[PDB]
Amino acid sequence: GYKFGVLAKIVNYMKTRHQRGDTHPLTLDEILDETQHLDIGLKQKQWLMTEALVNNPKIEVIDGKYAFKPKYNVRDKKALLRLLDQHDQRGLGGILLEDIEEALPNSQKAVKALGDQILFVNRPDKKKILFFNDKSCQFSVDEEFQKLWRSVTVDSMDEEKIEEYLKRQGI
Amino acid sequence: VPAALKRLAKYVIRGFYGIEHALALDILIRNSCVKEEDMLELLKFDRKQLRSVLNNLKGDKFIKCRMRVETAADGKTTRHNYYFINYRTLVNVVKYKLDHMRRRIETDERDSTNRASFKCPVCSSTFTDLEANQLFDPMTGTFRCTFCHTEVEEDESAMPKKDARTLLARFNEQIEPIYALLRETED
Ligand SMILES: [Zn+2]
Repeated sequence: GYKFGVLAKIVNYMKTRHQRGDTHPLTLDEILDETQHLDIGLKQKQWLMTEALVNNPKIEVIDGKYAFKPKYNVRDKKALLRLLDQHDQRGLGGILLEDIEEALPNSQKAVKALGDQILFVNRPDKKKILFFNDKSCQFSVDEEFQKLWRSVTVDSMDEEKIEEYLKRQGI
Repeated sequence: VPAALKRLAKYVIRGFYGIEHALALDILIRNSCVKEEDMLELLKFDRKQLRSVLNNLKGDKFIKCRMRVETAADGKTTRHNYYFINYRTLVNVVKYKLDHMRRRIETDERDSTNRASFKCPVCSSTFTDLEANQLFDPMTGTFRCTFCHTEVEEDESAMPKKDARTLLARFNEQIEPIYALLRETED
C-alpha cells in the first residue's frame, strides 16, 4: 500500500509528542525524522500540506508550522464549564463522557468539583452524555407526587372526557 | 405567540417532567415547526428513547403533529413527521390536570376518614369499622376477629392522616405561581 498508511503514523507521533509537553510546533521534516519515513513521496508531501493538516480539527498552524490543538479540547474545569454553557445557549447538544475523558486527563476531579452542574444521562452501552444544568428554573417535587402523577393515566382516554371534565367541575 | 405562553410551558415541563422533555420543548420554543430528522441530529439522542418521549408528549397532547408526503431526488418516497406546538390545547390539558389534582385533594381527605381503622396483625388484613361489630362475640364479652382471635389495635390508622394533612399546606403553596400564570394568560 501507499499514500494511505503513513498519515496514521504521523498523527500518532505528534499526539504522543504533545503528551510529553511539546507545546512548540514542529516542521514536516522534523516529524519525518523519527517516524522512519525519509523515503516518503514528494506528491505525498504536497498532499499533506494542502489537505491533511488543514481539514483535521486537531491541527493548528503557527507561522507555517503545525502543532496540536489544546485550546479546542478540554484541559481544565473553566473551559469545560464555558463550553458546556455555549452548547446550552446555542443548542448544539451534549458531549459524551468518553470525549471529555480522552481530552482531559483526570477529568473525575473536574466532575466532582462542579458537582450538580453536569447532568448525566446513562446510555444503554454504559456511555454518559453531559448536559448543562440551566439553573434559571429549579423546581422539584417529592417522590410521592411523582407516583401520584403516574397513577392517573391520560394516554388511554379520548379527548371528549378531558373537555367534559372541565364542565363537570364547573371551571 | 406571547412569551407568557412560553414561560408557563417551561415551568410545567421542568418541574413535572424530566430534563429530556424540557430540552425537546425548548427546540419547539425557538422554532414553531421542527422536523423530526432535524431534532434527531440536534440532541443526538438514541432513536428509541426519543420517540418514547414524543409518544409521551402525544399522550399529554402538549403538541400536535401533521404528516406530509413528497418525492425526493432519487425517487424514493418519504414520510416526514412535522411537529408543531399548540398552546390552545396545551392550556386546556394543564387546566384539566390542575383541577384533577385539585379534586384529588378532597377525595383523599374523604378516603382518609373512610379508610379502615381495625387491623389484625395475624391475618394482616384491614377490617371495616362496621364489620368489627359483626366479628364481636357476645359470649366472650370482648371483640376479636373470628378467623384469628387476636387483639385489634387502631393506633396504626391514625398516623397516615397526619402525614397527608401536612402535605395539604405544601401543595397549596407550591402551586400559586402556576395559578398566576393562568390568570395572566386568559386573553
Ligand atoms: Zn382478624
